[PDB]
Amino acid sequence: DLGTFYREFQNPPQLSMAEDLDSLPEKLAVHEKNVREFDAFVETL
Amino acid sequence: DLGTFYREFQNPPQLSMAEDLDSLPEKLAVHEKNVREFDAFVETL
Amino acid sequence: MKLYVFLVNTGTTLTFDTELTVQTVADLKHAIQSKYKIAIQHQVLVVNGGECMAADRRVCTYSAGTDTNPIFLFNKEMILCDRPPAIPKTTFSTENDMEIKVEESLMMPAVFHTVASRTQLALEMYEVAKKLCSFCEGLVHDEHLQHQGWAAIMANLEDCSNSYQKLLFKFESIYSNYLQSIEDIKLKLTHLGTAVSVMAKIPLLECLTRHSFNVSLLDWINVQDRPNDVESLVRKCFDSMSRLDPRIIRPFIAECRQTIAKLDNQNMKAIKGLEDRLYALDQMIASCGRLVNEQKELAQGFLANQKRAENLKDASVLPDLCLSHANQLMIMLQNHRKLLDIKQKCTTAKQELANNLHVRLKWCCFVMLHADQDGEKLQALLRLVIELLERVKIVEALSTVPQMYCLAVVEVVRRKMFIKHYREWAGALVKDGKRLYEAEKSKRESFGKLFRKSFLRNRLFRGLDSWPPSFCTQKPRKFDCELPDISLKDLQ
Amino acid sequence: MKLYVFLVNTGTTLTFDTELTVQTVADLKHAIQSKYKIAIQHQVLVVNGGECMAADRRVCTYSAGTDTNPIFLFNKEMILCDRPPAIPKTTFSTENDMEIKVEESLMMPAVFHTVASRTQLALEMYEVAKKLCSFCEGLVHDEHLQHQGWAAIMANLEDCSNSYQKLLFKFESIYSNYLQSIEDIKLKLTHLGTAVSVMAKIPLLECLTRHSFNVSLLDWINVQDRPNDVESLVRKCFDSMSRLDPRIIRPFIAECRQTIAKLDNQNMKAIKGLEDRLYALDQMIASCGRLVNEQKELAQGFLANQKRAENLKDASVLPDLCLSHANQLMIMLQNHRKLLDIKQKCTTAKQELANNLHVRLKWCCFVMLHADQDGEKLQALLRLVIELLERVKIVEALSTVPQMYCLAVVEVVRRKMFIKHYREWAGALVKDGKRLYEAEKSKRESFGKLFRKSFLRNRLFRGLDSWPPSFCTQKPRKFDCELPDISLKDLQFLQSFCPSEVQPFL
Amino acid sequence: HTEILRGLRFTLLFVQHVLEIAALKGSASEAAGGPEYQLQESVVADQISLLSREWGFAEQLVLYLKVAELLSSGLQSAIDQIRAGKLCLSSTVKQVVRRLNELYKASVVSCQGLSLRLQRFFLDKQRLLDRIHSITAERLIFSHAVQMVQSAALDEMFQHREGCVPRYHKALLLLEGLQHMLSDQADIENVTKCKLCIERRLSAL
Amino acid sequence: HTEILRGLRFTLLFVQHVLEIAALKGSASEAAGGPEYQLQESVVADQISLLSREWGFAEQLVLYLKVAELLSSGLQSAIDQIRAGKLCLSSTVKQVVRRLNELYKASVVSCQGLSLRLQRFFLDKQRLLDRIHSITAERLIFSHAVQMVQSAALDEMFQHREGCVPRYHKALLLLEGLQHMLSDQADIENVTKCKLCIERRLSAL
Repeated sequence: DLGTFYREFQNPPQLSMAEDLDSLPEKLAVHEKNVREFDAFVETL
Repeated sequence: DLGTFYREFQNPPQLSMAEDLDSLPEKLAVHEKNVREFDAFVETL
Repeated sequence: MKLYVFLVNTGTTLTFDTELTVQTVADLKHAIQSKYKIAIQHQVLVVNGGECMAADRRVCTYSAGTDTNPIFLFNKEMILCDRPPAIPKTTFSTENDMEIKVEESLMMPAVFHTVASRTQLALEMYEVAKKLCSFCEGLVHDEHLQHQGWAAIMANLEDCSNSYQKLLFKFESIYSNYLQSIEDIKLKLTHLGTAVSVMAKIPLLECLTRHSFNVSLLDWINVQDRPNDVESLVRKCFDSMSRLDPRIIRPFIAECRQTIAKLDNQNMKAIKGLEDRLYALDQMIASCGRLVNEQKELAQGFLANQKRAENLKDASVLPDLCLSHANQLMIMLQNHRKLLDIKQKCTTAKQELANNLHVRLKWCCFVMLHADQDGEKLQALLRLVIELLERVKIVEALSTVPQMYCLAVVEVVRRKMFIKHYREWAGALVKDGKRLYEAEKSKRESFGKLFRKSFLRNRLFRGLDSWPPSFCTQKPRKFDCELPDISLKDLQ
Repeated sequence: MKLYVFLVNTGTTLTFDTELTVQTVADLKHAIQSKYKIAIQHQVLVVNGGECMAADRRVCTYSAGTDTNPIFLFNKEMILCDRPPAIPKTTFSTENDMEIKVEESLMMPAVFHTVASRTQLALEMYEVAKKLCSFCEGLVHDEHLQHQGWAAIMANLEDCSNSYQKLLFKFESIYSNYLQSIEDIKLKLTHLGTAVSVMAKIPLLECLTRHSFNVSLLDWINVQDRPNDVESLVRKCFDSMSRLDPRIIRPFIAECRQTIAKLDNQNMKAIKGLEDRLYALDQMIASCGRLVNEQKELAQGFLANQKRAENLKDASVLPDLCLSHANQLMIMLQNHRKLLDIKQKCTTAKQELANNLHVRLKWCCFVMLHADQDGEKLQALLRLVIELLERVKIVEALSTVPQMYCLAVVEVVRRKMFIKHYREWAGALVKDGKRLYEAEKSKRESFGKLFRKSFLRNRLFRGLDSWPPSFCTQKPRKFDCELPDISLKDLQFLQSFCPSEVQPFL
Repeated sequence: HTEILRGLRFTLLFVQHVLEIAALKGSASEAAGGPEYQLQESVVADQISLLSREWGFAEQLVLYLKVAELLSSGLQSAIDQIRAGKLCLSSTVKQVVRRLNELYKASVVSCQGLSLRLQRFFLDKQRLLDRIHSITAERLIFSHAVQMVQSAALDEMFQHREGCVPRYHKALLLLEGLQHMLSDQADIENVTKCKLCIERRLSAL
Repeated sequence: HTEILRGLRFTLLFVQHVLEIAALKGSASEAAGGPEYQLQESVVADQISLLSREWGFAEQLVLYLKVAELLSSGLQSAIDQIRAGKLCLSSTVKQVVRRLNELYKASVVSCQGLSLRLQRFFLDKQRLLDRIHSITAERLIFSHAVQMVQSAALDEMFQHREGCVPRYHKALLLLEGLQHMLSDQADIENVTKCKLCIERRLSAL
C-alpha cells in the first residue's frame, strides 16, 4: 500500500576527504587518452 | 654476698597534693583531739 | 474450548484451533485470508479508541486472536452485501402430497396394523418441523450477533472520529499554528542567509584547526552534515510556506477535515438510531420463537392421539384413513412448510435489515475513508508541520551564530586572560608563602629537632611543636583549564 | 646421651638416666641433689669448653656431656676443702695370702685338684687384679677428667679474665670518669647558676603550668618524679664523686693486679707436667694391665693344668708338671706382685694428683671468690660510671633548659603571633580568590545559558566551555593552630621580670 | 547472466539514467510539488537552494566519478570486444551499448567539470575536505528513491492515477549501478529495499 | 605484754627514725660526705640542695603530721584495749606509750607551726601543688635515705668505710615495720630490697 510504502519509509533523511579519492586526475587522463578508439571508430562493431 | 642484691638496689621505685593539703586541717585537728583523749587516758593510766 | 459464538462481521459460523491466541493479528489476517481473502492491509479497522494495536507479538496481548475471538472487523468482503437465503420447505410438500394412512395394508380388514399406524412418519415430520423452528431460532440469533458486530463497528467509527478529533486539534494548530506559522517560517526563511553570511564572515582559524585551511563556516556548518545546507532551514521554511497554500487552509483540505465535522457528527451520525432496532430485531426473533416452539407437537399430538385412535377403533374406519381422523397432526402435515416459510420471513428480514445497517455503515465509511488513509495524510502532514517548526527553531540556531561567535570569542579571550593573570598571581603568592614557610617555619623545625630532649619531657618546653598549616603553597594549575584546541587568536 | 657429672672438683665420674637428655639445668641440679648435697650453692658446674651454667638452661641449652663426653662440677659445694677419699678397693694381701697359699698351701701335691684350685684361686686373684687394673684405668680417666675440669676452670678464669678486661675498660672509663670529672664540677658549678635560673622561672607561661607564685615550674617539674633530686642532684653527685675517688682506682688497680695474679696458674700447668708424666704413668699402668693379661695367659696356661689333669693316661710327670706349673704360676704371681705394686702406687699417685688438684681448686675458688667478688664489684663501679655520665648529662640538660625551654617558649609566642597575622593574610587572599571564583562561575552560568542558546557551539565554541581552577578557594586554617595558650605572650612580657637568664630566653 | 547479451547491452541505458539522476538533477527541499504551491516565498526558497549552486554540483561530480572510473576502462576496452548475443546484424546490439559508451569521455569531462572550474574555491573546500571525513555523494540515489516513494504515497491530492509510476520503476532500477560508491556493509542493500518500496508504490501509482 | 601498745611503741621508734630522716630533710641534711670527696660542693651542693629545696622541708613537716596521726590511730585502739584490759597487763609499757603520745603531740605542733607559713607556700602555684596524683610523704625523704644508705654501702662493699646493717636499717627496717603503711599499695614493700640486702649484710655488721 501507499500507506505501507510510507510505513517502510515516510521521509527518512539523506545521509580526510581531500585524499580519500584524490586520484581522480589519473583515471581522468587515462580516459582522455583512451577516447581515441571511439574517436576513430573506422567501422562499428 | 650483699652485692648481688646491691646490683638490684640501684634506684627507688616511685609512689592533687594541693587539694589534700587544703583538706588536711580537719585530720590535723582530729589528731589534736585524739591526742587530748590519749592524754586523758594516760592521766587515768 | 472454542467459541460456539460465530463471526458477526460475516454473520455466519466458522471455526479454528483454540490455541490461536499466540497467533498475531496479522497472522489472524492470514487465517482469514487462506479463505475469505483477508490481507495485511485489508481494512481501515483499528483497535480500541481509534489507534493501531501491538500486532507483532501474540495477539492475545492485544486481546485478539483468542479462543474467545470469532471474526469481526470492518467487514470489507462485501460492500453492504450478502446472499440471504430462505427456508426450503418442498420436503414438507412431499409429506403433504401424501397426507394419508399408508397403503402397506391397502384398505384391508381393520385388524391390519391394529396396533400400528403412520404416527412415526408423522412423528418424524413434526420433529423435523420443530428442528427447522430451532434452526430459524439459531439463524435469527446469528443475525442478532451480526447486529452486535454492527454496533461494535459503529463504536469503532466513534473511536475513529475521536482520533479524527485529535488529529483535528493538531489540525487546529495545523491551521492556527499553521496560520501562526505564516510568519515564523517566512522569517526562518528570511534571516538565515544573513546569519550564514555573518558566520562565514569570520571563519576561525581555530575552526580551521577544529577538525584536528580556509573554509566556508556556513558551508562548514552546512557540510557538517553531508545533506545539511547553510540555509537548509530557510529552504524548508519557505517550502512549508509554499505548502501552506489556502487550499490546505480549506476547512476540508483533507476532505475529512470537514467530513468528520459534518457526517461523523452534526446530527448525521445515524448511530443514534441504531441499537434499538437491533433490539427490535431481537424482539421479532423472540416473538417468532414464542410462536414456533413446541408448535409442531402442539399440532401433531401423536402420543395422546395414538391412544385416541385406539379408543376410536371405528367399525366403519374407512374414512379414517384420511386426514379426518388425524385432525391436527394431519394439519401439521401440510402446515410445517407454512411455519418454515413464516420463520424464514423474519430471518430474511433480519438479514436485509443487517444489509441496511451495513449500508449506513458504508455511508459513514465514506467519511471514514476520507479520514483513514485520506486525512491521515494531513495527519502526517501536520506532524511534518511540527517538524518544520523544529526546523525554524534550528534556523534560530543558525541565527544564534551572529552573536554566538562574537560572544564565544570575547568570553574565551577574557577568560584566558583572567586565568593567566590569576594563575600567575597564585603561583607568586604560593611562592612568597613557601618562602615564609622556609624562613620561619623550617628554621623553627630545625631548632626543634635539635630541641629533642631540650627539656626532660615534651610538655616542659611545650610550644611551636609544629609549623603553620602550609596549605596553598603549591603551584596553581594551568590557565584556562585545558580548553579545546580552538585558539582564541585563531578565533580572533 | 645425657649422663651424670664427673664430680670434677674431686672427681667421681658417673652416668645418669634418659630423662636428662632434655631435663633442664635446673633438673641437672635436681639430679645433683638426688644422691648428694650437690644441689648446694656452688662455684660452677661445667662442660667441655667450660659451661659454668645456670639452672634456667635446658639440657640442650647447654653443651652436651656424657659417660664419654665432658660435663661436670668443679665447685666447693662438694669438698670446699681438700677431701681425698681413700682407696675404696681392697688391698692385695689376699694375693700375699695367696702368696703363702702357693708357697706352702700347695702342699700335699698328690691332691692335684686342690692345687689347680689354688692356681684357679690364683687365677681368681688374677682376674681380681684385673678388675683392680680396670679400676686403675678408672683412676686414669679420673686424672683425665681432672685435668679437664682444671682446664674448664681455666676457661672460666679467662671468662673472668675477659670480665677482668671489661673492668679494665671501666678503668679507662673510670680514669675518663676521673678525667670527665675535671669539668663536671664546673658543670655542677654552672648547675648552681642554672638552678638559679630555674629560680625566677617563666613568671607566666602559655597557660601558666596549664595544670599539665614562688613554686618555680622549673623546680616544680624538677619535682615531677618520685625518687630523684633536683638542681643536678649535687648531694648525690659529690657522694658518687667520692665513690669514684682516685684512691678507689688505686684499690681497684690493686684488685686488677691481684686478678692478674689470680690467673698466675703456675701450679695448674706444673701439675699438668707431672700429669703429663702421670699420663705416662697411666701408660705404665696400661702396661701393668698388659702384664695382667699376661697373667691371664698364665691362667690360660693354668687352665691347661686342669685340662691335662683329666683323661691323660700317661706317666706321673703330668702330676709333677703341675708342681712345675705351680712354680710357674708362682713366678707369674710374683710379676703380678710387682704389678699390683705399681698399681696401688699409681692409685696413690692418683690420690696425690687429686690432692694437688684440691689445692688447685682451693686457689681457683679463692680467685672465684677474691676476684669474682671484686669482679661484680667492678661491674657495680661500671654501672656507677654510667650513672656518673648520665646524671651529669641530665644536669647539663636542665642547665641548657634554663636557657632552652625559655627561649623555646619565647619563639613559640612570636611565631604564634606572626602566625595569626599570616593566617589573617592568607585567609583574606583566599576570600578574594573566592570572590573571583564566584565571578568566574557567574560568567560560566550567564554565558553558558547563552551558550545553551549559542549556535551549534560544540564545534563552534570553546574556551569558556569551562572555567579556570576555582579549586583551593576555601579559606586557610590557622597558622600555628594548635599552639599552647596565649599567656605565653604574657610570659614573653614577664621575661624581664624574671631576668635570671634574660638574654637566652630573648 | 547476459554480460555478452542484451541484458547487459541495455545496461548502458541504466548507467546513463543513473548519471542523469544527478545530471541537471540537483534535489532540494525548496521543491514545490503537489497540486500547487504558494510562490509568495518561492523566491527565497530558490535562493536558499542556489546559495550552494556549485556545492551540489561538486557532490554531483563525486557521484559521476562512481561511473566514470569504470567508464575509463570501458573506453580502454572499446577496442577488441567480445560478445555473442543473438538477433543482431553487424554488431548492432554491440552498438546498442557502445553508442551510450561513446559519451564516456564527456562523462569523465562532466564528472570533473561539475567541480573543476572553481579550483581555487575547491582548495578551501579541500581545506575543509582535508580533515573533513569523505562522503561518496552518490548516496543521494537512495534519497532519490525515498523521495520517489514519498511523492507517490503522499503528494498533494488530485494528481492522476498513473502517478509517475515509471519514475519509481526507474528508481527501483538503481540496482544496475547506483551502489558503485562507498557505504557501510549493507547500506547498498538498504537503498535497494528503498527501491523495492518505491517499486511497490509505482505499482500502486 | 607484747600487746598493741608494745607494737605501737616499736612502730613509734620506727616513726621516730623516719622523722629523724625527715629532720635532716628539714634544711638540716649533712655529714653524708664521709671520706674525702668533691669538697667543692661547699657552695655548689649547698645551693643545689638548699636554695630552693623547701618542698622537702614541707614533705618532712607533713610527715611529722602523719606520724602524730599514726600515733593517735594506734593509741585509739591500744589504749581502748588496755582500759578494756584484754591483755596480760604484766608490764609497764604504758609510760613509754605516753612518751610516744607526747612525741606525737610535739610532731603535730611542728606540722601546724610549719603549716602557718606553708599555707602561703602551697598558695604559691597551688594548682601546680595539685596534680601530684600518686604521692607518699614517707617516700619523699625515703629516697634520700636510700641514697645515703647507697653511699654508705658503696663505701662498704669497697671497704672505704665501716658501719653496720643497722645503719641502713634505721630507715629500711623502719619501713619494714609498720608494713601496713606499705601493705596493699601500688609501691608495696617500700624497703624490701634494702631489707633483703641487710639480711645478708648482718653478718658483716
